Amino acid sequence: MRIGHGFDVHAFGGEGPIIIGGVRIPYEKGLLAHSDGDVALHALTDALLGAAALGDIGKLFPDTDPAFKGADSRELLREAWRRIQAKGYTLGNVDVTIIAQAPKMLPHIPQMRVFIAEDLGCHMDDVNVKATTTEKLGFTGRGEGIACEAVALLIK
Amino acid sequence: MRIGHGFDVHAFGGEGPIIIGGVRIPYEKGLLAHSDGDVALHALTDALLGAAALGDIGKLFPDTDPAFKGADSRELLREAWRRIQAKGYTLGNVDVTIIAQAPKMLPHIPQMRVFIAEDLGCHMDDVNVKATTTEKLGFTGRGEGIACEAVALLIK
Amino acid sequence: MRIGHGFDVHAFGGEGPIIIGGVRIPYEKGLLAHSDGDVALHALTDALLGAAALGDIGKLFPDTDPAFKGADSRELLREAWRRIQAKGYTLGNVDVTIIAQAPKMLPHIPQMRVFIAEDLGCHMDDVNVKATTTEKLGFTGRGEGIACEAVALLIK
Ligand SMILES: Nc1ccn([C@@H]2O[C@H](COP(=O)(O)O)[C@@H](O)[C@H]2O)c(=O)n1
Ligand SMILES: Nc1ccn([C@@H]2O[C@H](COP(=O)(O)O)[C@@H](O)[C@H]2O)c(=O)n1
Ligand SMILES: Nc1ccn([C@@H]2O[C@H](COP(=O)(O)O)[C@@H](O)[C@H]2O)c(=O)n1
Ligand SMILES: C[C@@]1(CO)OP(=O)(O)OP(=O)(O)OC[C@H]1O
Ligand SMILES: C[C@@]1(CO)OP(=O)(O)OP(=O)(O)OC[C@H]1O
Ligand SMILES: C[C@@]1(CO)OP(=O)(O)OP(=O)(O)OC[C@H]1O
Ligand SMILES: [Mn+2]
Ligand SMILES: [Mn+2]
Ligand SMILES: [Mn+2]
Repeated sequence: MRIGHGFDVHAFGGEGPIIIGGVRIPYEKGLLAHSDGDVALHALTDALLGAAALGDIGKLFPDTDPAFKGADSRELLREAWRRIQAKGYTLGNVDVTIIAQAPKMLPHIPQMRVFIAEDLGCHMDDVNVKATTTEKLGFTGRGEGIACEAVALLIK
Repeated sequence: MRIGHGFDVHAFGGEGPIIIGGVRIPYEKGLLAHSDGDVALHALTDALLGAAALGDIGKLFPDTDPAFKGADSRELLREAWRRIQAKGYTLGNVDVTIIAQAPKMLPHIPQMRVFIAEDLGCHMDDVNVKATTTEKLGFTGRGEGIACEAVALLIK
Repeated sequence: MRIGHGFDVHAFGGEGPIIIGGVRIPYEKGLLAHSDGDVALHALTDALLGAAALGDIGKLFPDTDPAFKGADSRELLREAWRRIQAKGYTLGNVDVTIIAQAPKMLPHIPQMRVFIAEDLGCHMDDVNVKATTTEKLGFTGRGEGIACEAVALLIK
């Protein structure tokens, strides 16, 4: 009986590789972020965290209080999940939506699903990921950055 | 126990008429798309499809594999729905949110609801549609395109 | 068994103070709107209203039909809620997501939660609020306006 929503973006810049949903995808530009700018996992975390009312992943700091920072989005997701289960919550299902003009996400979706399903400890049927463009409109339309929205559903 | 989320946009261009939620709305510009750029139904489909974990409407191709393409958003929605029920899923409720500076959506909402309620086979009380502008900000603020977000809830 | 989604934005302009989630936050610019441009509550209302299928807060008019207009977002939220309960609906949980480059929302979240929890009559554990930026991208990236997304979950 708990719904959750997350949103997140990151601007392009830097050298090559970008990481999304935990997968390393080839691309001319890279993603600027304090950590691996995995917008997919950040949005997913915020969603999960939002449903359990623990307030975004930002509560997990950019203060790098000797514990969390210097850690990829995957570790933060597992950590946040560990705290959510602590409040006796169990995963119902999650849906992620990546918004980018490029690169093509479709081929990497399955592997993303494998990762998320591992970190949240569940089967892949409980996690869905899709991608969409903004038809060359917006900061996404241009290759300025990538955005991602995620909804989550937890059970008690 | 299944939540779903969808997002979708389309840029303006072309002659007159635009189609949204299945309704033909008068407007100076038109919507550029491979098929009738019905952002409302596409977002709705992705949402429904996301909850049943079948990965966006794009999995239904733009490869036009002799079967699906040359078909309006309404047919795709009914098809996707047919496949979702196949996995023993039944509709709970859906909410659509259209983001456009113009034209005015409010008057066409009721008819949109009729269409969606037909295609998904349910009563109108299980489908809600609303509209909002971006106060002349963004590619939506300008008359560059229309975007739409949709959430869905399926039951087993 | 009812999900709901809301979205809303407002452009900057005017003198000082902005109101978000019912809290008065210090800021160089202000928010242009027919009423206190509380994007957080508007998105929240639309969400709640969407789940009960009553079609956005705009159905509550900008026609100022002697009843509603000249009223802050807080009164509209309580009113909309009063009508939702009328249809025998009860609150399950809600999650809000504020998208702004500035000002910093994090410190005001707790108080926002207090307000929402009062207006909807429930405990704070049933209401979550978070904030995020667009890394200086988009009309939000620039200080052009503030946007906000909200999901809601109602029970019968
Ligand atoms: N307007 C904003 C935007 C983001 N934030 C906060 O800063 C943190 C990280 O924001 P970003 O994800 O945008 O970098 C979060 O904890 C969030 O609550 C804020 O307090 N006010
Ligand atoms: N960055 C992106 C954006 C869209 N896509 C894919 O292309 C298809 C259609 O995208 P559009 O709706 O943006 O036209 C979808 O199946 C989607 O998964 C992608 O693989 N990578
Ligand atoms: N394209 C649009 C955008 C908003 N609207 C309507 O106008 C009202 C308020 O819109 P804003 O929140 O964007 O100011 C709502 O009731 C909404 O349904 C519309 O009818 N068509
Ligand atoms: C650790 C954080 C904050 O520094 O990494 P970030 O790269 O900056 O990404 P962010 O979008 O800001 O989301 C919050 C955190 O993941
Ligand atoms: C058939 C598709 C893909 O060609 O039609 P499109 O018009 O292109 O619209 P789209 O947003 O890309 O959503 C996917 C499909 O509906
Ligand atoms: C009363 C309304 C409509 O005038 O106030 P607004 O300030 O204009 O804000 P809005 O975004 O348009 O949301 C609808 C209503 O809250
Ligand atoms: Mn991020
Ligand atoms: Mn589309
Ligand atoms: Mn508003």
